Amino acid sequence: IVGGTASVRGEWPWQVTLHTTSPTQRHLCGGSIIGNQWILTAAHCFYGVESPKILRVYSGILNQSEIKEDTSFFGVQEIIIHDQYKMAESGYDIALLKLETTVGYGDSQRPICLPSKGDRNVIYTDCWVTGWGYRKLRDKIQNTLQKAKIPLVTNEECQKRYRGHKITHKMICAGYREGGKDACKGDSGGPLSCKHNEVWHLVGITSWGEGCAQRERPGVYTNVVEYVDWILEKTQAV
Ligand SMILES: COC(=O)Nc1ccc2c(c1)NC(=O)CCCC[C@H](NC(=O)/C=C/c1cc(Cl)ccc1-n1cnnn1)c1nc-2c[nH]1
Repeated sequence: IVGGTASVRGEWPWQVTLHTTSPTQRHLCGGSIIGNQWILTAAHCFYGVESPKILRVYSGILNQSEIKEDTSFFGVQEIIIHDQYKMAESGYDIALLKLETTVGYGDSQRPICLPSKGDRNVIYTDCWVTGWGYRKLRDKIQNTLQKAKIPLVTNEECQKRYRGHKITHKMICAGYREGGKDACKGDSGGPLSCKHNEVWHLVGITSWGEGCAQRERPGVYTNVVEYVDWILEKTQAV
């Protein structure tokens, strides 16, 4: 996260750190708890991930230093990538992790509500991007979870900012015209959380941008409201 500040413990209890174990253990991506055995994240996080056996989901983490060999995690039973996914820049950048065991909800770990299909028209004015990602292009994963408040950008304005790309309504953009605050390397897969009527909603999934926090280059997020039926298809299968 660029231009962000340290989160407080329990502030974003749906935020997870997804680690890979191959060749050595390290943070791979962010993710969000959306159900008691479900993590919503970005499809591009699994580039070159041949098996769910190398994945570890850690919830209730503020500091990466809380994670050692003796730290409990959730194993991943299954990786579900959207069928239409090709690359982050073309959209459908969404995946679900079915966990091997159930998350016990509490003040340190609980789900974030999915946006309502009826609320596709609501204007979100209190949106925050969170993660342990870089503070600038050439940096390192941060110990403490960071947060940055960022305004949503219309599809029309985002399309003007990305000449040569096709910014669809299945993407949602966020950033200041002047730049300064954004997601960066290591934040992808994490949430873009917006508070509306005292309830937090998972509005976006950190996906891509041209550089980090650049002037007139908003961050591009998967527009979660457009995938609510796909999520229910995969999580509520009979
Ligand atoms: C010690 O552990 C370690 O260093 N781990 C570690 C470090 C870095 C990584 C990573 C793991 N994950 C990946 O490479 C897979 C995942 C690969 C893509 C991922 N993309 C982002 O996270 C976000 C991009 C992004 C999103 C928005 Cl909204 C705006 C600007 C963006 N950027 C443009 N340029 N940079 N960012 C990434 N992640 C990493 C490097 N790239």
